[PDB]
Amino acid sequence: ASMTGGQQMGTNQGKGVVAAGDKLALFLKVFGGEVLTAFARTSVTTSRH
Amino acid sequence: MVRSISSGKSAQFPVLGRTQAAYLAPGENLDDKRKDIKHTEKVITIDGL
Amino acid sequence: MVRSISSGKSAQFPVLGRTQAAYLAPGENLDDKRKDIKHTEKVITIDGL
Repeated sequence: ASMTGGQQMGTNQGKGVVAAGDKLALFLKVFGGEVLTAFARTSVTTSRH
Repeated sequence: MVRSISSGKSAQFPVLGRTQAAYLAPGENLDDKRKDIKHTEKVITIDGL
Repeated sequence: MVRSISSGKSAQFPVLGRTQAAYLAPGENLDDKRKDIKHTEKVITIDGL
């Protein structure tokens, strides 16, 4: 069937908080380290003339 | 391009805008005419089981 | 694909199925979600002679 009393480590389940959507909210979002440059943009000429 | 994380539920990467130069009149303010890079980020969510 | 057989009148080859995946929502029973891999036989009968 289905299981109850799950002990969800997520979900606010705090005093009087509205019946919360997201069973998974209350988890921090960490950052990867993959900052993106938007490319070198090169050039041209510069010792052509 | 694969990258793997530990712990947290959501992984976010920041991106940057890149700028555009300008001329400066003699005896004139530079700080008066300047635009920031207005860099914004984007995020991918871990999914489920 | 010819192979040789002895004695018996007919010969059957078993044919396996192919699996599909899914999500296990948090706190969901695995059993009800399970669907079987069906495999079905297929028989070559000799005609002689």
